[PDB]
Amino acid sequence: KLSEHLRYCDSILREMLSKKHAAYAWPFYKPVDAEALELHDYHDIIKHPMDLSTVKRKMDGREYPDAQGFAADVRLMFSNCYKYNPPDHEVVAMARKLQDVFEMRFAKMPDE
Amino acid sequence: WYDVFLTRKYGKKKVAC
Ligand SMILES: [N]
Repeated sequence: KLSEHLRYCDSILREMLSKKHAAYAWPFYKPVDAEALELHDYHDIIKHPMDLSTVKRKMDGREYPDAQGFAADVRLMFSNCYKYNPPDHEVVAMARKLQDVFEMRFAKMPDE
Repeated sequence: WYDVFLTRKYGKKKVAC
């Protein structure tokens, strides 16, 4: 049982996971596997990892009290990407493209 | 997805797809 406003957030999450954004959303479909990739400083630099699979599990588990809590996790996910990766990296460009989608949708949903 | 070999090699994310 999600509130009307969190239902709009769930719709945004579904859009971010949809096929049309797959070319730039895929880095965010699961946590960064720093051990498998041997990025040995990832967790020293990124104190609070976040990704869309975790956001979805929290949404489905009714863990977000309001839209701002959902948006905080989405923005944390993007901020981690900007913090960890080189500024000209392909994955930073993908983050910006997906964040543009998110910020437009989040801005435009009904109020309250 | 990431190229595991090259990501480990260079210490930064390397895109395979
Ligand atoms: N790719």
